[PDB]
Amino acid sequence: IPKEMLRAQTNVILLNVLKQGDNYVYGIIKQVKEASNGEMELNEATLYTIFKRLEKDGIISSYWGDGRRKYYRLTEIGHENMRLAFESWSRVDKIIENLEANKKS
Amino acid sequence: PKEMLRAQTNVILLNVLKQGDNYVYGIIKQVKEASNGEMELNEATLYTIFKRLEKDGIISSYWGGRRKYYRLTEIGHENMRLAFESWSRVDKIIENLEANK
Repeated sequence: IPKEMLRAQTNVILLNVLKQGDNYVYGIIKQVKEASNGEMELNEATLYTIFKRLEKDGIISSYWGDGRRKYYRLTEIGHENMRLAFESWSRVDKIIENLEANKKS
Repeated sequence: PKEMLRAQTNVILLNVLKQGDNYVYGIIKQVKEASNGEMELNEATLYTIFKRLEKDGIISSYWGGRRKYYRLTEIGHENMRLAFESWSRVDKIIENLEANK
């Protein structure tokens, strides 16, 4: 329901797609539609809006391939931030378990 | 990263209130203990978040010396369940993505 949370989910998925490898928008949508067994088919226009913010923040970069297609790549700024995230969100999952357990105590 | 820092802080607070109604200093203690001192929330940061959450019906407050108690509303429990599901769905989308690769 929280608008800000769907946008976060869509970023998390995308940054993983690019983590598995460099890709083009069409390839990205197919893979998300495939991996979500069809529930999630992102439209190209919202994607281009999202990748626009990411290059602006240096998380990914762009280039051309080979017909010929435009590919996106995860940079270190991205790889690192994606690592920083997993650790920070690991602490959160742990804080919660410590809460749940102290409730039993 | 602020957008992740405020989000993480919100998830924690709302989980404390799921454990039970509690007052601001009691919430900071629990968070400080559950993080073994890593995350020590300041009183003002809580009041800044609880005002946004109370405006949205996610929590409400009441009085019970005397302390101000915060409670997760039905909307909050509900939204928090809908959320944990929507966030669990992502985990599989990703595994299916990594798995398809």
